[PDB]
Amino acid sequence: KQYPLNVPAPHHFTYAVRDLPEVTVEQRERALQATHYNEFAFPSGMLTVDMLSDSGTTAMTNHQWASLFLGDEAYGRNTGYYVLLDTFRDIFERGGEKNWKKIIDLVRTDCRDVEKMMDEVYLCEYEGGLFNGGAAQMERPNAFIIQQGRAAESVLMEIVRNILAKRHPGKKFTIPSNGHFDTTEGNIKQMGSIPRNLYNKTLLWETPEGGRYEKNPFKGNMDIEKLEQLIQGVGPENVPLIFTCITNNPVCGQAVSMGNLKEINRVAHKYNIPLVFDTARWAENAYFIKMNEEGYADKSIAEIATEMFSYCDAFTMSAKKDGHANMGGMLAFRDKGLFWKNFSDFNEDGTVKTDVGVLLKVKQISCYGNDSYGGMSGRDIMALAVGLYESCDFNYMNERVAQCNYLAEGFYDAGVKGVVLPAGGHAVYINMDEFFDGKRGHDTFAGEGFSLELIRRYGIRVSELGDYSMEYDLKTPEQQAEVCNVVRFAIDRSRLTKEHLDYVIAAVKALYEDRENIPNMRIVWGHNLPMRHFHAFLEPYANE
Amino acid sequence: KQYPLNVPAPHHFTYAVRDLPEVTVEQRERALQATHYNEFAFPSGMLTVDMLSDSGTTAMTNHQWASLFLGDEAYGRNTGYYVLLDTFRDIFERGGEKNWKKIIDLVRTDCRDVEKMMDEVYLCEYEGGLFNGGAAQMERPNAFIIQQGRAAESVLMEIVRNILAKRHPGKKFTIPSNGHFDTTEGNIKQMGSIPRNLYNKTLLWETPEGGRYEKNPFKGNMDIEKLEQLIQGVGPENVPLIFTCITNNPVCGQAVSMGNLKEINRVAHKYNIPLVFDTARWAENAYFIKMNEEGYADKSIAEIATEMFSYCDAFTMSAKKDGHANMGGMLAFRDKGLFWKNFSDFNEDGTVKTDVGVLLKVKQISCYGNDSYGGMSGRDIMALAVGLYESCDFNYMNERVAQCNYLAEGFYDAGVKGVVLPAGGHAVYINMDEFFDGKRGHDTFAGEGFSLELIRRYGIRVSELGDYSMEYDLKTPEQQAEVCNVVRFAIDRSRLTKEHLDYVIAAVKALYEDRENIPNMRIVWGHNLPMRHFHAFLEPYAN
Amino acid sequence: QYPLNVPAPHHFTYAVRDLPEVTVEQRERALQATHYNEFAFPSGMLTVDMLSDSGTTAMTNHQWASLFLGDEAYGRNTGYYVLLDTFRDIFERGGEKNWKKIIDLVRTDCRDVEKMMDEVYLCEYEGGLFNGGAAQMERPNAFIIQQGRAAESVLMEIVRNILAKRHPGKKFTIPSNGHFDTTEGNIKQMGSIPRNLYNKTLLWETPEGGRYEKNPFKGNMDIEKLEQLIQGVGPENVPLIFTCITNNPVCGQAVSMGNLKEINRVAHKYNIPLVFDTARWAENAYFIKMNEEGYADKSIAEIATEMFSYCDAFTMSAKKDGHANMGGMLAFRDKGLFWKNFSDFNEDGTVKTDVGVLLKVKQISCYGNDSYGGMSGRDIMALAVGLYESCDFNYMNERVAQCNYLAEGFYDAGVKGVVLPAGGHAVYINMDEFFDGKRGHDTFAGEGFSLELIRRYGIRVSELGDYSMEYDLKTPEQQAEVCNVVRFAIDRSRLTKEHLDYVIAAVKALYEDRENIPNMRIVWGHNLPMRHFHAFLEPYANE
Amino acid sequence: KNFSDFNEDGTVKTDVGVLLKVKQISCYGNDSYGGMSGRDIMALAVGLYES
Ligand SMILES: Cc1ncc(COP(=O)(O)O)c(/C=N/[C@@H](C[C@@]2(Cl)C(=O)Nc3ccccc32)C(=O)O)c1O
Ligand SMILES: Cc1ncc(COP(=O)(O)O)c(/C=N/[C@@H](C[C@@]2(Cl)C(=O)Nc3ccccc32)C(=O)O)c1O
Ligand SMILES: Cc1ncc(COP(=O)(O)O)c(/C=N/[C@@H](C[C@@]2(Cl)C(=O)Nc3ccccc32)C(=O)O)c1O
Repeated sequence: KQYPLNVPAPHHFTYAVRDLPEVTVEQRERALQATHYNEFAFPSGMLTVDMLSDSGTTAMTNHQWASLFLGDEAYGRNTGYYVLLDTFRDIFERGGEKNWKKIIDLVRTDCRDVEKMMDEVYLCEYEGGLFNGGAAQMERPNAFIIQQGRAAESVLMEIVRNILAKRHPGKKFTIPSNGHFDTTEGNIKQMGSIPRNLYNKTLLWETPEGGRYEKNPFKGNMDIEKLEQLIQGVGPENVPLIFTCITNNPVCGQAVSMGNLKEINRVAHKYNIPLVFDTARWAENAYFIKMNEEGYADKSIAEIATEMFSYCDAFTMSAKKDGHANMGGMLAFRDKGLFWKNFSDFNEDGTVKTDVGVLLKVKQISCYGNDSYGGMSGRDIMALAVGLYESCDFNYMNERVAQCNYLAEGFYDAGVKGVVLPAGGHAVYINMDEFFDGKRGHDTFAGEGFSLELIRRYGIRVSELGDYSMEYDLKTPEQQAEVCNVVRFAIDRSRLTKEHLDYVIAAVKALYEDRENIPNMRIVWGHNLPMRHFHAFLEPYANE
Repeated sequence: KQYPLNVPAPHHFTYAVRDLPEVTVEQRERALQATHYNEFAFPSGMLTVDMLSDSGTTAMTNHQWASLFLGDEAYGRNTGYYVLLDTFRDIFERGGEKNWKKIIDLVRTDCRDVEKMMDEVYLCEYEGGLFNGGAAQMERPNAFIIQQGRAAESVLMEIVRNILAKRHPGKKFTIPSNGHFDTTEGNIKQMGSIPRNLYNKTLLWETPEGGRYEKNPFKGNMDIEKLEQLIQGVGPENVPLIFTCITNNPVCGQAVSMGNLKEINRVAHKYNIPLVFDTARWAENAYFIKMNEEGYADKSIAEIATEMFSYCDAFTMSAKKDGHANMGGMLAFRDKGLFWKNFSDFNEDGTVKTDVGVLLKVKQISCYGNDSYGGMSGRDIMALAVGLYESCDFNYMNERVAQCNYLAEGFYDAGVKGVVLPAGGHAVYINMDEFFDGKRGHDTFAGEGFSLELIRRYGIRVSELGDYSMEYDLKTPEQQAEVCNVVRFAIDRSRLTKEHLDYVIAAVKALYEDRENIPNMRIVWGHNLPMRHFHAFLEPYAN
Repeated sequence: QYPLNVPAPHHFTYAVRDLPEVTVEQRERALQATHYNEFAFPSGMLTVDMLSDSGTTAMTNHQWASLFLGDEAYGRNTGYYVLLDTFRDIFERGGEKNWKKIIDLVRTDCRDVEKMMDEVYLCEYEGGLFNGGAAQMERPNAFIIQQGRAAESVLMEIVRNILAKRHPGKKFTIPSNGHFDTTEGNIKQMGSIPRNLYNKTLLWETPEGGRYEKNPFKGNMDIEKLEQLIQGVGPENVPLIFTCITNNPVCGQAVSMGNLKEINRVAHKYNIPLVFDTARWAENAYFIKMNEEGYADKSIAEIATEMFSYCDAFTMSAKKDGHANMGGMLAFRDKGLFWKNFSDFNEDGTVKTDVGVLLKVKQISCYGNDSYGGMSGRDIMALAVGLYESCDFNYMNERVAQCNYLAEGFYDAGVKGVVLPAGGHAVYINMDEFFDGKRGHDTFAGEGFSLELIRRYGIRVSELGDYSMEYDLKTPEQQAEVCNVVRFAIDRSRLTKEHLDYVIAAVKALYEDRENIPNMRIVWGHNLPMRHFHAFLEPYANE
Repeated sequence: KNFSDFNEDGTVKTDVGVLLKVKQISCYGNDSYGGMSGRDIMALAVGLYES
């Protein structure tokens, strides 16, 4: 029996609330100058809608809050370490809710059977996949809990550099990807390697009839020709790792398809090159696949998640995104997989001599913390495990992405030009070139003035992720052609509602209609710093 | 500098979230019949939008959740006892934020000066108002913490009934109000007393041009003429108390102006009749006064709240409403005021013989709990104190009532017949005589069939507060003329967003366009029970 | 007054957690299944876990209340300002009388935005350890980070890059009163040479009765040895001088203020920046206040500001004396000695490369934004509350009393090798005096002691002797500073006398059976950096 | 049996349970929570197992 309506039934409600401050325009002018016009230095408690980053900003579910009280703060082998690892196993290896072990439920039900705990939690042995356990994790470490994504990439990048520097001193390598985001690209350039972003920058800027594609075209896909012309061009022996980002955050958070991941796997393994996933927004990407890629409409997000991860030899993850949590990170690689083969040292008789996993662990434990908590508190570790399961839920993710489509189609319906469609899984992007109608030069940095104008006028903070923040003027010509000149409106998970989005639409429309009066922005300090958009001082000036 | 927009800035955001269930129509229909078609017995774990009641259903603020951990669970004199009493003093006696002592901040800042805590919290003396403190509260007790409003009313009504029985055995008294609710009225008929609702039932149904009153007309006001005509018709000696509800919950949660309060106070004290306020929705009312009544536009909720309460001799409050909380109640009377003079007994020389405040305290402690917690946990007492300060915040209350305005205008702009206007401060009401175009009877109980259809089809729960749940059939002809045949959509404080509201608007519009399909309901068990909507069994037949 | 021999209690249990019911055989199985690595043993199976006091604290109710005030914004969450200014209060403002406690504005829910800009967001501070506002942007000298090893690792990395693009090849020496295995491991992995300069003869001294009259401050750095090594190796080859308070390597032993002053003078004598590791500052301050002359009237907070005046830079693991489960901090004096030696300047004289900026680029690219530095927003708030709790004399006086009670319980029970007096966080036993000379350095019998505590009694402790400090992997000079002790670290606020009585009895029994404690053989990872977190062991009987 | 009233044929006329429920609901709270907060209910349920 059906009683349909032209509006959907909500699937969550506000469990607890938090008030927003009352701030004048004039007060936000004082704070802007007082902080050198750096978005990252503007006070949070002076804002009305904060869309700076979806990283760590989530509103937890009531079950996550409950779980804080189940966290274990012991220094060695706190119980959440086992629970976290087997939650990764559940979502990314087991394949389907019907296959989950959900040992988190032994902690949630206050199990007091020590024997059962031993046999199903503490002493379980796993080998052969992304997450060893028991003595196998001790003998062949391959999973590394850490505070966040950049810490996971940096522990990884350092090890790779050390090893490469020993085997090929003074040689620099090219590490391509579909989209290296500022953290990853900056940590790469800092290691000495050359990053490259291979995608179809042409499809990116097409917008569909009526404003809404009928199917999502997966604009985050890696161009497979470009990837193989790059490998044959510079030499495969010069390409030590291949990266893929899911979803593609640099390329306007656009989805990446399962067939695309299968191609990257083919090309990469063709040349014996380990393939590393950046999987911060794994669950948004799984959702786009289910909703758009033929054959995947009746598989679950948990199913698609395991399948996507079958194609990688390693991955880095900031769980502060689709962990639906406020902290967490993870680095893992296939047990005795392609990444472990190339980067370990072997004896003549075939036995391992230097395990890359041991080198990684040594760095983890000297720079971040014991492997059992990775620089997280015990309670954050339990809330993260719960949060990762929440991201598997269709109705939650359906509403999470419905919010992005609403903001983008709002920007469109209101006559804002240069709105990238469809929306990414976490954010809506605006092409600043089409926005100012090509009346500003790549060194105007007007996209930065647009962002500071949102703050000054409306208490809305966004993130310029184009020429200025991607360091257009400090890159090579090929890298310059790979820059998307876009401003980003990121949507915190579970924290905002239609009323926040309607106000942002109204305010963007107003700023559009007054775009001539948006200033340009001049760097007055830090123009050359690594990842300068976190450090540099700015100064506005009018256009001429 | 101003940068105007045609959309208001948001004033809060979601701190934490809870998921709603995935439920079929077949599943809800199965549960409706397993539970005899009583909406209070329907499992809330199966609802999509629950609008049964705003009482206790609030999403707390994060500062309230923090206060929980500051709660003191001791049996005698928990610190929360003092904090809560003095929070009542700040809001209802001290006249404005600038006059608040906010001793809750000594708890919040972990003050460890025993001397300072002694002088500013534990040992303070207060007398002469609604909340005695220290030795005064022991000698002349006049404030009683208790877990909710119906408990606050019951203690008062029992002690009033006992005093009236011993002094006037056999006399049946009349007690008027602008509107007594099902619990209040039911608790008064259970004494054997005659409750009466004196309001302008004609003003009530007036729909305004366009559906937007330029100013709130205060349809909750008591009819002063009708009040005098009742005091003189029954004789002052037969009116031992005068009640006044703010907002007027029974009369479509309609606003009550401050001039009205001044008048009721005058008429009452002309006859030496103590005036008791039901103040569950004080802060929504203070907002309506500020936004609509001449000369108060520049006054804060908190100022207006002190001024309202100055016109009363006692009050009962269910703090589960405008206390932004999930539990809490309060009963108080002015120290040595008119309520204490007419209900205490004195010696020949005029000193007190039997103190009515002691008679309520003995009842409080023997049936509810010690006067330092009154049936509440210690953490709930702290969270209540924080919550009552939050209800004074203009922007919070301005956005709370906006939701109700939004939902009623939604109903109107969709062409549903019977939307009372303006909306309540907590709920929107629909007149079911106007919904069905006069095509259903007072015994068809079509209002219950509507509320239950909302559940079956849409997983929306509402409260029929009309003929059935007000026992129109079990009332005197005089009282049947004051019965409002309306269904109520109550909005939980801070829990719902626009998304929830648009869904309800859509669902009601669809059911309005399917009026004839809404079955009738026939009570099959109960009917002659006090407050029978909370327990009666029901069954549907076609019209 | 009415004295009693029994002290009065100064805290109680706010909430409880149950412990597991486990058998010897279950524990023996888990030990074999986890290679006999004490860090791989499941905490879920333990009765009393004394592996580490770091991050294992039971928070106060006010800290738990704190968690709900944490701000999870990416850019400049409010907790960033509150935490910085808590460091200013405790470590720069010289006593409670001069604190600002801006955390109280958060805890009382300040909604006056101008007040918040002028007292929190836009404050300017320069000239000390914690710049604020544009100063902290222009000359960054404070860095929030998840824990101490991340702090020292960001220092030591930046120093290494400088000392190499300046003195290529050269290998420098970094003295300290006692570098911990974390600091030493990181120094050694940087290429430099750690060295710990203290009086090992004093350390083993016993007081007649097992109770000293005044703490002899055996963690003090040997003033003579320091100038001998600086003159020996040459000033230009000592780039930094560390100092640990309390001295964790040297049995968590207290360090006097006089000694900090002396180390200050010798260090500027040759223009060497002085760098304090202050993980356990509060207990060191408490040892000063009770033992040095003319400090008995000074409170913890005054002594903490004073101690900190003598450093040019500090690293801190707030997971210890911050009464918290996560948190670290790196800081240095604004335009101070450390900033002068390690920045690069123009001929004009302006800074050319600010060492502060280099540290910030590292922090931001490898840990997290400087506004949260890899911490969640609620852990920032709770850390700020916890640092204030560590200044309270009654807390810190019951905390250290649990160590005295444990060491003196061992002594009273005939156990031999108990270092004295107890440290501020733990009790240390010398394994040589324990086994009465009858075990060799290569026997690792201390690790057999620790593992046997697990097997029979569910007690986990840590070996910090010739196995974990890597005796056989060090120069002989380094080998003589190695302390052969097993540590009993006492979690802050988590345990009670009942737990200690049981560890006391369990150690007495296992001392009386020390003839039967196995020796430990490293089967794998004998050479790994910080091998006690990695290595595999196997038990073997003693011959 | 003792405190309810019964009809001639044998069936209940005045059920004592119903009388107790009317008093519960008019003086303390709905039977669903009886004057307790929702969270106090759940923590009580956990508490009783613990005992
Ligand atoms: C694909 C991908 N890979 C790795 C990481 C690092 O993970 P982690 O260490 O932070 O947890 C991220 C994190 N992205 C963030 C947060 C942050 Cl500073 C940032 O990192 N870049 C940036 C740009 C503009 C505003 C704010 C930010 C975001 O999307 O806004 C990522 O998107
Ligand atoms: C003005 C006023 N004064 C005192 C009290 C007593 O307070 P308390 O004991 O419950 O805390 C209340 C109670 N209000 C509730 C709950 C309840 Cl059963 C009811 O009483 N009437 C009603 C109508 C429809 C659905 C459910 C209900 C509510 O408004 O929905 C009140 O409205
Ligand atoms: C003076 C000083 N400087 C830096 C740090 C690092 O701080 P952080 O990064 O861990 O937060 C510490 C902390 N020491 C800890 C943690 C640790 Cl691994 C250890 O170092 N030795 C050991 C032995 C058994 C269990 C755990 C441990 C402790 O002894 O309890 C310190 O005392």
